[PDB]
Amino acid sequence: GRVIRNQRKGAGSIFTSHTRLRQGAAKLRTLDYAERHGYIRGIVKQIVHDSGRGAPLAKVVFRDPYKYRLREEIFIANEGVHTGQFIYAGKKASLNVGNVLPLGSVPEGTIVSNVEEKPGDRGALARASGNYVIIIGHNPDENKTRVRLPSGAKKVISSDARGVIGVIAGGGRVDKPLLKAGRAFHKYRLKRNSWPKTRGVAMNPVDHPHGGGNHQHIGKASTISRGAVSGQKAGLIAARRTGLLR
RNA sequence: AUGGUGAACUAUGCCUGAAUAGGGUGAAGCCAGAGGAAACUCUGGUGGAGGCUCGUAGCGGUUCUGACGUGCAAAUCGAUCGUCGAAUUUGGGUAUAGGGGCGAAAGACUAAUCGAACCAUCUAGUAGCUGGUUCCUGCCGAAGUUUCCCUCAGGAUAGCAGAAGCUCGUAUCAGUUUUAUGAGGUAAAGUU
RNA sequence: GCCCUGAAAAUGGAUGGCGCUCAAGCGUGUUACCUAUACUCUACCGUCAGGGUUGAUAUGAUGCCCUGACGAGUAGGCAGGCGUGGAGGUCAGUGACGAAGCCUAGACCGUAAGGUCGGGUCGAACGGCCUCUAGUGCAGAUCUUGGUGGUAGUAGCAAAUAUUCAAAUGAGAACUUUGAAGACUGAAGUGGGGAAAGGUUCCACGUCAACAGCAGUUGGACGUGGGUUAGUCGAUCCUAAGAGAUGGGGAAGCUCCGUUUCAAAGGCCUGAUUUUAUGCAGGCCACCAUCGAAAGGGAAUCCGGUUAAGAUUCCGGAACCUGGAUAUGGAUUCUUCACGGUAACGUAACUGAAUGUGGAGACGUCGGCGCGAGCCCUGGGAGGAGUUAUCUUUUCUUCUUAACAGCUUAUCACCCCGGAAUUGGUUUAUCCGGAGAUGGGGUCUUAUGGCUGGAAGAGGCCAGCACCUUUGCUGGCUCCGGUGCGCUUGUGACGGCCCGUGAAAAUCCACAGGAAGGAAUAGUUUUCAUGCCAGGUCGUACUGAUAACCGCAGCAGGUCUCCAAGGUGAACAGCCUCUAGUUGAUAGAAUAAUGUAGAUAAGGGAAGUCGGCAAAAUAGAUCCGUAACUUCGGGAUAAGGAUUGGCUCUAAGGGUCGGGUACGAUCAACUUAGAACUGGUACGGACAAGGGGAAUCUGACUGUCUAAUUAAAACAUAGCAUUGCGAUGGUCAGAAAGUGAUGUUGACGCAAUGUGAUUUCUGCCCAGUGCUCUGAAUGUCAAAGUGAAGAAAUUCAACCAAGCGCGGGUAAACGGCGGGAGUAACUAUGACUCUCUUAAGGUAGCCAAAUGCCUCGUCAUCUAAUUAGUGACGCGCAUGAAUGGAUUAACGAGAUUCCCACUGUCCCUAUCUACUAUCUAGCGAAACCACAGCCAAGGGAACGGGCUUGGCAGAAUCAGCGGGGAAAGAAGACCCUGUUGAGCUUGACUCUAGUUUGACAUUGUGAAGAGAUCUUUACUUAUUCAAUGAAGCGGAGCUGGAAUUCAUUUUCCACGUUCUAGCAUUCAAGGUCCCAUUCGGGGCUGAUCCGGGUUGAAGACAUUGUCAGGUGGGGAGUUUGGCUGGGGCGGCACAUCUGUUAAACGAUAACGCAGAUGUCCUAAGGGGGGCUCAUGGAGAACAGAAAUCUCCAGUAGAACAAAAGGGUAAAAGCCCCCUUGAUUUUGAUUUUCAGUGUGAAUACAAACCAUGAAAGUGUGGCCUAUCGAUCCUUUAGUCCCUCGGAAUUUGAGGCUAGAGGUGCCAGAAAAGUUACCACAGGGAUAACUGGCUUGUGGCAGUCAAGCGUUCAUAGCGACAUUGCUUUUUGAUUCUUCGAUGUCGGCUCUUCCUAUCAUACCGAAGCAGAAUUCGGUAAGCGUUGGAUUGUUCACCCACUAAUAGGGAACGUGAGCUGGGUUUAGACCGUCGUGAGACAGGUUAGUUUUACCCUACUGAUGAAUGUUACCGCAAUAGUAAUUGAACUUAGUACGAGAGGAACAGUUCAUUCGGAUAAUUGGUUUUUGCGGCUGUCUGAUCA
Repeated sequence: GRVIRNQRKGAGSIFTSHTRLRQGAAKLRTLDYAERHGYIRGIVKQIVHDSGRGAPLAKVVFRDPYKYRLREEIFIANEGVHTGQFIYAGKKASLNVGNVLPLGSVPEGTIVSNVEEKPGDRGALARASGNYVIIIGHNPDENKTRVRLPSGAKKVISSDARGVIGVIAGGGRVDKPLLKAGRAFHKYRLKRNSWPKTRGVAMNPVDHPHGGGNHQHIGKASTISRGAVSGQKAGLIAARRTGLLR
């Protein structure tokens, strides 16, 4: 047979990311003395649009502790920040939108975003627009914290893991019908070559497992085992249930 | 099967450039007037939006089932037609290479090659199948049948045939009758 | 007996032909005669057999002779010879006095292959014989290479409008050169330049062999030369998307990863030196190769002139940049590092290191608005040219101003003053103001414009003088203005759009900071001026295409880009012109057919056709007017109507401008509306330029795709929904990896799918298959470990993960949605109860729908007529719900139906225009070809050009033509075979990458808790992950203080920064103390101390390696029987048995017929004994049609395991009694047969046994069937053989005899599929024509049982029998698969008769009229349509009639392409799937004639020359049918009704002409009219 279309994204030739207009990797600040023993203040210089992403970025400019200069970094902008805002970062900072605190330093029921999985990864969870995690509880001994991931999963992380207060800007984005194949063309030119999607039904027995036949139909179950093997996997993969919800 | 060569055509993404008369329709936004309690609705303007529309260059390639069909042309020529501001058109740079690539999907495209490219070797690949097989004359001269075979377009085996002769030569034979003596159960007859 | 009738088939026509009649016919008899390769006799050749002959003194003993007989021959075999290239010998061979070779209707020998000689050409080598050896003999192979024919002086050299006269050159001119004309490209060019590419094509001179598909004096050719000049233009430099070293890391390795990565990765700024230069000095800065753009970024150049060919490069002049050196003037300095203005900021200058920050480089698109530049238009003036018959203050042309430099200028931005309601300012576009608007006054940038310098001395245009030359010289003028919705490009300020916000870097500058360095008897500054020196390397020519590039080429194709004049007009459309450029494409004469491209048609108006295909009609603008429907956006140019030229006028729309603190004037526009007049009613006058409407199927839309047969209803899309995934991850890659894509990512994300906008809904089903599980059990489970037995190998027994097993969920997962029953007031409908299927029974909806076989469904409507269309109906072969179901406005080069308008599609053709064809000069192929080219019939491979019999036939040809040459194109794509393949699918057979588990190793330290090992959990240092220019870890401290003190602190928290877009750097200021004060340096602290674990997470688990189970079409390799009246299904004729087919020994076939076999039996085997069966008759309680008992008769009518046939009576049967011969060793024989195997049997022998008194009998079944190799496993036997250095015990291997199985039965281990297909072949074999048969089909006789008022034959025929038919359907499989082009229609010719009409006849139960049946008869006719691809059919209307057929089911180098029948796509059923179809639907490349004949037309040599007038052999032959008036309301007739011969006037179909008239046509461009444009207008 042939090598199918999803097996063909691994070698990553024309499928790589379209990286040109991107302002940079949006991260939080390296974890250092000043931030874990106290706070350090920047100001947000301009909040700007990043290509390929859905949410704006902010550029806050800190002062390097050990050398005379400025250093400016790329934060995914929480909703409500504004240029000219002081952004405080560190253990002793205060609870306000945009300030990055450790999670142990905030009461339960606090709404933070761009939170870290492990301390010093410079952010992981809830970076898409409109997302947030809630802090639902603490474990002050063998220090952990109980947070609610934007999907609704409940994860338990370290209490030295930082996160920035508030909701990520760009909420409401998918409320608007996209309305034409052109606007979906301008969406994925800045992301990657995924589009448009030929139904595996509509291709030949070589192109796909769903291909062939004098009618268009799958012919065998569209749910595939998690223990399937490379290229067998197309369709709903290792689903526990299927079909419209009620 | 192995080891090599190709994105100058074409496929799709990226980088950086360039290219596109004139018309029709007249969306938000905005201005004056008219009505009325109101929310608002009605008239005249203003503006100039859209994968809107007619149509040139451009890109295509619907119909004639036209011309041509040892052509101008291994895909062209004429009339007609689709679209013509965006999922557009295109130059160069660039990335993806053969059981791979790329595909808005036709098994399409990948240098006139694509249901597995191109080039050399393994390779004088294998063929129970088609075609061919080169001078004379003399003596002899068949077979399409038995048995067995994944045997039925083929082989082994026996038969028919040629050649080499060998021991011998009055002689045992014979696609024949006669006498003698068995077996038969078809034709007629109606058990013989 | 003969003859006739019965007796009819298609090109013309065959006793073989002519022809034959007291035969040349038929039946028979006697004779004569003809002639085969056979017969007889003879000669000769060879073959075979039988014999004769060895004596010197010859030449053969493979020899000579004698005698006889015999002679076909493919595949095949053998014997004997001929020929070729080399080797050994010999002829002391031949030969320049001519070897070899070649040509030779010259000669000789040989049966032949071949040999010998003569003559001619020719020039250096070569033969005969006894032998050796081999790349040794050609007619084919769609054979290889090479050469050449016929075709043929033929096909053609026809797009892009087009040429002509003269002169010059020359040997030669349609083509070269100049002039003169005529045209064209028309500035989106046929111009003026470049990019890629070429490479010298550029230019000059010479030359014309070849090339330029004609010519050539010309050339992009040929020979010889010459030509490309740079500090500024490019490259070079920078980076983009990417490529790629180093360090490291994999890899047997070629090499791979990665690009700042686990790295000790480097050279600077000057202070310290005045032994000398650079030691030592503090500080720094961590970006850490390189490559990557002639279109992006970027230091700087312009004008004029110049060459045969180069120029932003050379010349002359005028500038500028960069790198470097220093000198002069100015400026500054005593207030050491300038002043002014309130401010915006100003200026000739006017210090500045490390370090840091900011700007530039630096960016999308569209829309209008403003301002510029060039172009366009245009008035006054100064010149030159063209027109002037007349008019024209006229028409055309020259009046130009570079880089650079200095000075002034403007939107936007900004400052000051003042402080706004009575809110004002304000843009085309409504934004602005107490966060300070309008107003008054200023700053600023300088794209841009303005004046001055460049710079008039240049350039241009005029005139005037000299003159082989060289040529100059000489004057003049080179000026002042207007306008815009104009066009092109630049720019600025605004606006729109995005789930799209639209590069990087080198490079340069500014600012912050304050390192340092320097005024006073004098010290700086190269960012002010001026001056000085150097500016390298490679590119530079020319085309950029209807001949310089690529397409084999001098190819109508392909190929990125700039500039862009006037008119018409909306216009960069079309048409026409100015500047520049060509005039190249073979030509000349004629005007046949058929063509190709372009026009027109009387009347009708799709009647043509699969179908309105194709053409026509419409068209621009202005005013009037617009429907259903709709998602309210549209539909809409809906549909439809009215005007439009010319001239002369009227009206409305703008500007600049002066008013002491209402009006006047002038300038300049293309816009609209109105009114009179005007004419052959013409006016978007040419050009350019929608046809429209009522519905249906289908996809929402824009968009995309099979380049070169499909543009679609297919793919895509938005929208909808589902699924995995929280990074120690989801999906994927890699051979590996210190490895990679999504990811510069984080659920509003990434990945995997299915549906397809909107509206409206998405029913029931979890049994199957699949996926999943917070679920549970004690089933199965490998490796390791474990326990036992053994001397050990080893055997076994338990235990075990994951996986399956179990149970749960799951349908917008794959998918399914039946059967059997009941039950509502005539029949009947059937809401419901009941239950059988390992699940549920098709819900809403929709339908003969693209899904409905039957089927041309039934009903209505459309139409004169409808297999079409639409509306309804629905037990729907086989509709139906994200397999998505219904409905839908707008859209569509999609499929279909109807209507209006229009038409040559048609009736029904005709005419016309250019280019061909045709003829001529030059040039000049190819396809194809066995040999060829006249027919009829026959036979024959079943359709001959040749053969046999006839007809016939006269040189040589020209243009047409499409009948034939089963014409050419291609070792049939269809079907089938081969032990040939490939693509794809699966639960096929055999494995595999990956993944999920267990064990051992990495792997150390030790605690808890359950189980007779496991679950927790600690340790850190291995191992793993993560971050950072490895900065603030761990421990103790001091200060407060939450704290609340039960002795005193028991303990944790703390411990410099939160109104604000300011600022944070130099060992740190301060504080203190040192050193030898000397300017400054070294300490401590400021800033607590100790350990140098860089900081977090994880941790003996992950990971890693090696084994092990499981999972694994994601992938690989392979297979997917045989015979067969094609193949498939079935069957077993595949191993067997009986009867028959079988024709009296045996043998004998078919998918012939009737059946059977894969078992059954310790007796049904073996021996022995006694007895008699089936059945009938006659008797006996219950007792019956039969129980049981008894006697007779009883040849087998019973039984004998089973199929059938044989066999059997004191038995072979029935019943008893005893027994295991159904045993052991092995050889011979028969049967099927090779006299092999297996199976079954026969007869003995050697033992040992059963039975019987005994003879005897028995080696399974009374007889004919009931069965199996090698290899492997196993058992018995002897207790034998071997384990090979010698022994013992296990183990293993042998010999002999059994079993376990191959049914495809002489014995592989094996699923589909192809409509994407492939190869080698097959007419050994299908579909398709033909051939034969005729079952049928369809047609014609014979007897007449019988219908008909009686009446068998007016008119029939049943029962049946006898025939014919090749337009039925079949059967066979003879020709064709190295191809006979397949349906139907259109077109056109011809033949048959089986007569539909017409002619003439016979008949009736015929009065007439009418009709009917037959007779001769094929002369002549036979139609227009609706529905359908339709043949067929059936309807409508006409007709005298609307008969049946043949000709390769006539006819595709004649058409068409509707149908079947590829590849694309949709549906229904079916299959797990790829895929399949008694199917429906849509889209789909139709090649060649010039050859030979034939046909149709056209010439023609020889008939002594030549002319005119004829004859007529043979051939062809044509007219047709109807109606009206009359006869006549007569005849016949009660009447109703109602004819005919003759005569006459017109008509239908056909045919031949012809053109007076009518019509069509029009290049008479004959005359007139009209448009745009050009010639200056009138005119032409």
